[PDB]
Amino acid sequence: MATEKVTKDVASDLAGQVKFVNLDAEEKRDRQGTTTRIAPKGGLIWVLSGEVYNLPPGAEPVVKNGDRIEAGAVMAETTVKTEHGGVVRLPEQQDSKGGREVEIITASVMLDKAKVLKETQQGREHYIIETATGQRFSLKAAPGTKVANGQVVAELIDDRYHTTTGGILKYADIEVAKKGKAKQGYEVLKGGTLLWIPEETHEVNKDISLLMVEDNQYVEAGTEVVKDIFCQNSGVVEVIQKNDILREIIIKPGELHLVDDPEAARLKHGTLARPGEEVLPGLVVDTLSQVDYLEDTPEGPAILMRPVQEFSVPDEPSVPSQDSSDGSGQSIRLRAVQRLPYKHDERVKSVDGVDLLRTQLVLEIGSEAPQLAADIEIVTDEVDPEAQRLQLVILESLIIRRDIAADQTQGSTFTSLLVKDGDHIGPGAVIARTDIKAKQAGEVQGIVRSGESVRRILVVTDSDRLRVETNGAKPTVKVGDLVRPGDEMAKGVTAPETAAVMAVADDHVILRLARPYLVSPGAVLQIEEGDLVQRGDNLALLVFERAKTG
Repeated sequence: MATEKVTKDVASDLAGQVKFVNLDAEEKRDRQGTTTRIAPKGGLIWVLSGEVYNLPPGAEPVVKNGDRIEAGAVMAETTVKTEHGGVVRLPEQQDSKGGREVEIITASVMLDKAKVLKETQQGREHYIIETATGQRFSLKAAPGTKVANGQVVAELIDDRYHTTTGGILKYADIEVAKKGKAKQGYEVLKGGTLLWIPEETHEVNKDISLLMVEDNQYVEAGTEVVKDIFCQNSGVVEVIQKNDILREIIIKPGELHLVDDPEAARLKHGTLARPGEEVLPGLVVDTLSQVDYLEDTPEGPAILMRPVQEFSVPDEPSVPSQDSSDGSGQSIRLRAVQRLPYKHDERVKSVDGVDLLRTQLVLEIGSEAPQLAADIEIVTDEVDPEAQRLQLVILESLIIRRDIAADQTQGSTFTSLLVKDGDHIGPGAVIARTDIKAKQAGEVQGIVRSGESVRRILVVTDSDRLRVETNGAKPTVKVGDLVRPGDEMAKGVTAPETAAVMAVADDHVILRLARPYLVSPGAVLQIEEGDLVQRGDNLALLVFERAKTG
């Protein structure tokens, strides 16, 4: 063949309601084409003029068909509800692209009896939480920051577990959770004592010729073991070299007791000699010490008594008093945990001091919280006294768009807030109601008669109605008729414009303005009988066969 399939669509030139008059509407189903609204014979689509209002998706109409409404009346209202009801907080006038924000604290915990201060000292300002016990915690989250579940909030400022240099760490009755060190070490589960044997380890790579000390030579703090390396502590210098170059030098504090045949001693190089024990005949141990067999030291073979210091570790750390307002499936807590960053027999190579027990407050949420949550932490003022307190809150932020001025397709809007800044709200409660104002006064027509699908409302105004005066005649037109220009509706009176007469009396006839649209056969209807359309809305699309050059 030699033709081409074309489509021209028929858009309405006015807002109104769609009426089929003598228009067969067919629903055609094909094997793959499926459903298609067609006008098999073609016809007329009438648009009864009216001001059509698109409603927001939550709108519930407050007007029924036939009501007469003044201009600016509320045609429908929408409601904003709260999922997971809690205590409402109303934020500032943050014109975030116009919308107002409302937050709902669904759960909260606050450290009562603990005061937050801002220690301008220590370089730059830091938040410090002081408890009634006197403990000071450095706050590790600046105000207004979101905090995930399990995150460390504050860290105890604690010099009881700070060492002088590196060394060797062993446990005694302490049971830790074998967690990956991804969380800064191992959590303490059962308490006990932790034993620390100092040794100052220096990583070096210069050749052995750059040594100013002999192996296992006891040295004082001020001396320089290497020309560029000064030691920080007094002790025995252990020199590790494997390739004619120094690998590391270790300074081992202790008490040197001279011996012949150190291996012959009774307590072995398995160390850990309790006070009062005889490592060697005539040698008794004063304080808890570790045996260190040394041969080829200056002054001959010896055994070094490494002094081990102990740190007592409680099963649970001291927990600050906290008041929890938990609700709605969410349980919030600040759990106090003790973390050991070092393993139970690890050699901690260091020159300067080391901290080996970190006490931390850890966020604990998610008893039944879906997808966990995030705690926004704030520094608020306590109700009774004049101090500052720390609080962590899970909130639900809802946004109310401000309002809209009237446009062609929608009326003006007026939002109204039903809740105050300190109210205890329940689940599903209404916090805001939005009114959709009318543009012009008129009579409401054609609400979607189904429920929750009320998307458009038509209102006929004095720009869609016309009263035509029949003076002496009786009108020759009936209430159902569609008049065209020039048509005799009554004796000596003709229709001024296309419309449908809505009321017929003896003195007057009232007609609703309408526009017809011709539809060629086989056109695809884009609209259903009774649908409310705006200007430019597609009513149908006509399918043409056109000459195609080629």
